[PDB]
Amino acid sequence: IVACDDPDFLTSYFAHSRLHHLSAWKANLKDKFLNENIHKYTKITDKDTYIIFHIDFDCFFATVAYLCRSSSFSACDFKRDPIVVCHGTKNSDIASCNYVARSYGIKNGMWVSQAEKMLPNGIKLISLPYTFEQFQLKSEAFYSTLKRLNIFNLILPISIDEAVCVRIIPDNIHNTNTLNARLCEEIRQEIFQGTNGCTVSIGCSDSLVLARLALKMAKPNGYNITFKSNLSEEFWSSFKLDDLPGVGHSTLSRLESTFDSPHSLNDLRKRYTLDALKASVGSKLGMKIHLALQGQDDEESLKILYDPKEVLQRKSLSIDINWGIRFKNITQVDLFIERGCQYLLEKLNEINKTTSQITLKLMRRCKDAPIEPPKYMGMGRCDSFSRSSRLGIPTNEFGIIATEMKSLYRTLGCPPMELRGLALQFNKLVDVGPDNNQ
DNA sequence: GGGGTGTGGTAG
DNA sequence: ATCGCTACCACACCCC
Ligand SMILES: Nc1ccn([C@@H]2O[C@H](COP(=O)(O)OP(=O)(O)OP(=O)(O)O)[C@@H](O)[C@H]2O)c(=O)n1
Ligand SMILES: [Ca+2]
Ligand SMILES: [Ca+2]
Repeated sequence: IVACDDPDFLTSYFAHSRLHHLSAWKANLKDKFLNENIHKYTKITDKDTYIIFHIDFDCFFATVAYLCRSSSFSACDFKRDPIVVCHGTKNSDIASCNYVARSYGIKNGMWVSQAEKMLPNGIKLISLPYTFEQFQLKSEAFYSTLKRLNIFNLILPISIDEAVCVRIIPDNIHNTNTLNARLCEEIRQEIFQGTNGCTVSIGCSDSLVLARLALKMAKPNGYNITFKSNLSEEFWSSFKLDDLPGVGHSTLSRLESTFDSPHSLNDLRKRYTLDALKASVGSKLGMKIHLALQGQDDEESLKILYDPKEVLQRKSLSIDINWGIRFKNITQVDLFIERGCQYLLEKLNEINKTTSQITLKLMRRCKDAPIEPPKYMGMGRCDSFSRSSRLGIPTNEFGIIATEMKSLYRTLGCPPMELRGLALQFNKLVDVGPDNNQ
């Protein structure tokens, strides 16, 4: 057991945190794309007509954890048992659940306690541990397979288990659904063989947004080809409002209040007006949704195709720790901040950059919230506070950055015992060139 | 027109 | 028990 005032805390927390792993994996995939394309002119141009193959592992962690499960779980049956991946037994996040579990209403991100209550009597939830290294190994096989097939002009990493793959179609060639179905089946089979049993689904379209929706439609373990010319009421009727990219719970709530609780993208499509949309959810998001309901990408989303180097370049660096934060005094807080600064500066030096601006963000227990919340070591209900500072001279000096971070904490006034979370951010990064003469 | 801040949301 | 991360866009409200 490692407490937050123990020097090993950051290492142990990050070693256990699937959300840390996900961000670290995504960051590494981005750096790798940039390094492998340092000299290639890697970008779709306006001259190209393209097809999007949006490819994603089905129940990634659950699939891999099951395939690599220990002897204690040998008799577990992936097609018949409800399976989740999590650390704990009660207020522990379900990071992944298989589709048997989803058939009972279980969803990623539920707590185990919640998920158990959805099972009929006699049916047992199987909980598998995380297998972080094997998650990474399976992803390696995935990305290696995509490259080996030599059918994509551009392979864009989205995450450990997801990529957007672009095929340019010369319009001396005649693309067909049959050719695209063959490609989907090739991809699916080769990844199945290369991952030793993981399944991917695939959405295939002529827009990013349609490929994403097609992917949702294809799951589990299938593919869906829906081009703009194929659109129909049957298609839009199949989606919830938050299936749209950019629509989370808060945008969901807003659209439901504004448009009389639409229950499908078809409902929304028939009811909205661009102007009422913008008023509900904002100008840019409103325009994005409008275009999405036409099967069309917005300018911002298209940047990944036309300048992936820029989109995938990292522009800030941070850590967030909002679990296990229980400090008795300001000395221990300050030492934790210093440990976080050290960790961040290692990351900053690995990419050979300096920072010109930093931010400290904290979570403070709400005045009326229990000191020990429902989730063990959780942040519980908090108020958030943030403050930033320009450094003037770009720097990677620990002395300067750590002192300023600790000062930022001081200015926010949070008593150490009330602290429940901390985020440390380098907001602006500056390249380090060969010329460092003042 | 240019600049800034803290906050909020979504992704994956 | 249990590991509630992190990047980046968008916005509302300030300055000139
Ligand atoms: N609340 C959540 C939701 C997602 N995940 C993780 O985020 C990654 C991507 O999840 P996603 O693709 O959205 O879901 P899958 O579990 O792969 O299921 P599916 O794609 O078939 O819907 C997976 O490693 C998953 O474990 C998580 O840790 N916490
Ligand atoms: Ca997935
Ligand atoms: Ca994914």
